[PDB]
Amino acid sequence: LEDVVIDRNLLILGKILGEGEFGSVMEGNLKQEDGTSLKVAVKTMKLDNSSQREIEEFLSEAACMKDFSHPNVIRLLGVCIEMPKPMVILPFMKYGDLHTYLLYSRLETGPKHIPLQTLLKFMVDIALGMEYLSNRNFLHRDLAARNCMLRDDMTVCVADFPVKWIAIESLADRVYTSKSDVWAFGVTMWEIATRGMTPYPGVQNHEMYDYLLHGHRLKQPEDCLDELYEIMYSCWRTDPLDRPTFSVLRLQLEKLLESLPDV
Amino acid sequence: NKLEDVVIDRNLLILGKILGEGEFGSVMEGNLKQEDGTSLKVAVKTMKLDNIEEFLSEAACMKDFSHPNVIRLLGVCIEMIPKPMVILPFMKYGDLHTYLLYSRLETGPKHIPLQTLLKFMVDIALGMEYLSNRNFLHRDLAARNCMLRDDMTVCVADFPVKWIAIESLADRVYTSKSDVWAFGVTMWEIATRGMTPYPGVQNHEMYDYLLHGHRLKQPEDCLDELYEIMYSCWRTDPLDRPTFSVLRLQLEKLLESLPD
Ligand SMILES: CN(C)Cc1cccc(-c2c(-c3cnn(C)c3)oc3ncnc(Oc4ccc(NC(=O)c5cn(C)n(-c6ccc(F)cc6)c5=O)cc4)c23)c1
Ligand SMILES: CN(C)Cc1cccc(-c2c(-c3cnn(C)c3)oc3ncnc(Oc4ccc(NC(=O)c5cn(C)n(-c6ccc(F)cc6)c5=O)cc4)c23)c1
Repeated sequence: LEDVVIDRNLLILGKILGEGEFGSVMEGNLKQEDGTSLKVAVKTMKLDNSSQREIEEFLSEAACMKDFSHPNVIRLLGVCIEMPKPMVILPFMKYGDLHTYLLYSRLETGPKHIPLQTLLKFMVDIALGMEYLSNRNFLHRDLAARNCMLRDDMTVCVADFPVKWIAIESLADRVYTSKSDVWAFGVTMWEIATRGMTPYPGVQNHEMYDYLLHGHRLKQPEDCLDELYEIMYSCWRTDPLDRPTFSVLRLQLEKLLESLPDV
Repeated sequence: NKLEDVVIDRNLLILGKILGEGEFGSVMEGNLKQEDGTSLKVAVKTMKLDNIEEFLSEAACMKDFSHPNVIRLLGVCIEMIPKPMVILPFMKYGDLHTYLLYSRLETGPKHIPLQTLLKFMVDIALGMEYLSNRNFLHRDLAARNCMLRDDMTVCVADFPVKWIAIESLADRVYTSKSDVWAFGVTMWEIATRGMTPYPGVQNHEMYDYLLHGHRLKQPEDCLDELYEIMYSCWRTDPLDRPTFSVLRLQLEKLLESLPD
């Protein structure tokens, strides 16, 4: 390990961009190899320090996360050790998460009304990032629009900072395969096609399993294309193996998006 | 002493399944046997109070209301260990907030035209005008607390820091001008068809966000004059805010000024 470690001195921690319970995310400046300072985000992570199963998996996840390279996967820039607390350094993205962005578009003073085409490109991007991740047998386990970042070029990159995003096979059985990510991708798709509606309006959290096991699914949004909804519906098939892979979904959406005219 | 005039004997009521549940109280469907032998579908909210006279006097004055845009009180039951329960007519079309979300789905109710959305607002103002003229304080105004009568008119009912006026955040002060503020937010909920107030702004950020002069932002395809009305509800000084009677007439002009 430690090929992903940056000397603490190199990191200036600013204000908190959001506080959770097992971690906080702050803005920061990283002094790079070439003298320049990059704007970074820094997630302070609280591990179970009674053992090392959290720590040793922590460095080890970042270990191969560093070796990732994909425009639709957020880049790990490194980790810091402060004494003890670990913290993960990613490039800052002024455009924030996609979920918040979808809500902002609904405001006259916010970004322009997102055309259907851009929404599709949003989902193409996420699928590209997921295809890369699954073709390396990497399981995300928190896919949602709140976990998708907007790079400065307005492309989307997958990240990982929720019962309504969890696949029915994962709620009763404790399991998570790539097909489970695919299910969350369907909800993420629906979260995007609705421009930020909470999944399953009128259904409570504790009723999710009963709702899903009786065979009910997320509902076609008011003006969602029929082809687009059948793609997202295939993500929720009762049996994990009957669902498509991210590679297959990525090309369905690419084909659907190119069927539409421009902007 | 007119408690009785409001109370309904327990044996006239049959409790069904849950419509919704809260820690303070849960709501169940019900059948109420009436004066004329017919049974009416009712909602039944059960209230738990630590060891009531107050409760039994709210229902008293609350029964004395009659506005078509206010939900009506049919009676009260007391079941035994006190277990008070409040009986209101059942409305199959549910709450306005959930209904707004349903409009956005193909299978749910058709896309609500701006004029109908305006009527939803007009209806709520009519119910607030009635209640404020009686010098009642709602204190929980929000699209979730508005019911859809079977005639698709809206009534005001009473089952949230983003619906609380800035003067009521600082103090525990609350006046009808505070409800005017929540009505503005409710107007915004309806204009947005169920969005959560202040996207990207956190519950704890709110008082600071409001104290710096920021307000809920104009929805994308919402009329400039409709937004002027809901903005006036958010003025820093409660006295500069309009009354529910003024708001009610503002909305009515806007609706009539629009084509049909
Ligand atoms: C929702 N909003 C309102 C609140 C909010 C809350 C928090 C941050 C941001 C935010 C903003 C931002 C705020 N306002 N605005 C206008 C923009 O900008 C940003 N730019 C970049 N990142 C940001 O937050 C992130 C922090 C961490 C990660 N982390 C990952 O993706 C990981 C993948 N892995 C494998 N690991 C890992 C896990 C275990 C290990 F051991 C090792 C690595 C990871 O840690 C991703 C994003 C932000 C916004
Ligand atoms: C998302 N969904 C599930 C949310 C939801 C949740 C629960 C019920 C309903 C629901 C449904 C319905 C349709 N579909 N589904 C699926 C459900 O239909 C309904 N019809 C009628 N009411 C309903 O809920 C109400 C119950 C009580 C009151 N209460 C009042 O209005 C009071 C005014 N006052 C002064 N007092 C008071 C206060 C103190 C006192 F001491 C005395 C009196 C009051 O108690 C208002 C509404 C429903 C919808």
